[PDB]
Amino acid sequence: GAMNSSNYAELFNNDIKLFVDDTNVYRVTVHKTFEGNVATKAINGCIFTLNPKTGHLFLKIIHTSVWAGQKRLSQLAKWKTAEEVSALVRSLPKEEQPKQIIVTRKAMLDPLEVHMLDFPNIAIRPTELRLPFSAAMSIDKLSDVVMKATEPQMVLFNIYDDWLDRISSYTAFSRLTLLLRALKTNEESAKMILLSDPTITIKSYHLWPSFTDEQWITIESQMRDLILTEYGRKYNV
Amino acid sequence: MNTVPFTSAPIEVTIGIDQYSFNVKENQPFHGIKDIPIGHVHVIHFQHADNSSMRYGYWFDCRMGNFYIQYDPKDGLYKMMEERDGAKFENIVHNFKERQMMVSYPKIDEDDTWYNLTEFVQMDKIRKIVRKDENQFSYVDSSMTTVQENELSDPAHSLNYTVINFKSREAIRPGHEMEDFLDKSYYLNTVMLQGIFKNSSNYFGELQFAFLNAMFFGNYGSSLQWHAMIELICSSATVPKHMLDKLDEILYYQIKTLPEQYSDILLNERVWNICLYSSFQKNSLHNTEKIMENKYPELL
Ligand SMILES: COC(=O)[C@@H]1NCCc2cc(O)ccc21
Ligand SMILES: COC(=O)[C@@H]1NCCc2cc(O)ccc21
Repeated sequence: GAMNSSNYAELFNNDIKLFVDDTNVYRVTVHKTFEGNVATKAINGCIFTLNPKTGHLFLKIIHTSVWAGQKRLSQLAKWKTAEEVSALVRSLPKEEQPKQIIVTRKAMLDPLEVHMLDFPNIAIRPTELRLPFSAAMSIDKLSDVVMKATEPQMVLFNIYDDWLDRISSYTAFSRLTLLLRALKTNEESAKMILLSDPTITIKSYHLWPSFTDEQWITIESQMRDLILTEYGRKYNV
Repeated sequence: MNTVPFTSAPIEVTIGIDQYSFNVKENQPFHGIKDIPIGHVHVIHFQHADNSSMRYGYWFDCRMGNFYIQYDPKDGLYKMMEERDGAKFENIVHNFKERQMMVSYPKIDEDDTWYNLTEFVQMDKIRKIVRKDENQFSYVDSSMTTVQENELSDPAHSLNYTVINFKSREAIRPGHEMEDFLDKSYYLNTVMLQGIFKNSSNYFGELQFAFLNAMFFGNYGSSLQWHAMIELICSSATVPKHMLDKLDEILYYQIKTLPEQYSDILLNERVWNICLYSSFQKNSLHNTEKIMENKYPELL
């Protein structure tokens, strides 16, 4: 059924599973028209489909042309997400297909269930975890590929860089969610924490900086402090 | 006008005939029901006084044979049987009619209620939902499960209603996922009407039979079928105008007849609120909406 903190280790077992987050599929800027009405302008978006055990990220870039002449875009976006996740599953070899797909938002359940009727043995599940995957577009290299896209495109990343050489999947996911939560809460300060040190760099083939084990402990502590600091500012604590 | 005689009434029981009902005491000299209107199916139903768990009954048409009821003390129920000897049936009926041991089907002349509830219900279609081919009448009870219920257990005792499932490959054309899920017209018109039922009359007959079973026997599976068949029409953007107008009439009389005190267990709030206020057909069921709002405003 629903996925929560009681069954959290299930994410790192040997049953292939994917998280699907649709919060960056349909992205708009709101602006005034010449006549003083309000209009939206879409910008390119993306589906965030992540294997939390391996770090493999299937980033489907949603180019603004998919919305052209369509109505009810917020509704259509859920169905387009479902269509694309279904197409990804069909594209994978059988032994790579997931046994479970966990959607971050419950509004994705029916669209994905309906698109996956041909896969009755793939469980479609909600989660009670609040996961910060909306902040994926704060990762510079992910935002860059989305905004430069001129057509629909799938790009594959490992969102853990090379961390699984040194840490477990459970720990890698915890580091990822901490980084994304910090970027969601205060993007400027999070990026300052990650990139201000001039002796630390991001490898061409990575998303995050090349921190040593001890440097990651310091970074993780700084990210926790940021989150707590922002919580205090928010609630006046 | 036809007659269903009773050998005896050895156990105290509430007997229903269509929408009417009456109480018979243990060993009372009750010998059946006369003046049953020819031209309609009928249902004769039972709930034992000493065990209300016993709710069951028989659908029948007096045009298809002569039927009588006798208590079976081994199986503990009133059983319908068919009489093949016509002259005997008439002599036994006349004898009891002369001694005034029968209740009269109490139809008021102005009253079209039963016709309105059974307009599309035919015995031949009943006998395909309820499979017991050796009898011309059909037994139904409170606990019988539907085929769809059994997929989610004895198949011979099942209600073979047409399976309706909005999240099934039958309902959703590959490549038309959003279209077919948000607008069920394909499923209603091509799959169900043109494909399975052949016409709206058969669809409405099953809808009406499901409602009657749910209301007379307190059968849960029937109630799920009745609501599903309503929701399928209401959730379709393209429905023939004659079907919408006829559905409004069908539901009006169903809601009118439902016992007020059973509304909590016979009406699904989600389905009715969706159908009356959110669906494509939210403005197409004026008579049903008006009676629902005046009679069961709490549900809404
Ligand atoms: C002498 O038998 C009976 O009176 C018996 N109970 C009345 C009802 C009935 C009807 C029938 O067609 C055949 C038998 C019966
Ligand atoms: C139409 O179904 C029924 O009448 C069924 N009879 C048993 C009691 C019962 C209770 C409920 O809360 C809901 C349904 C039922």
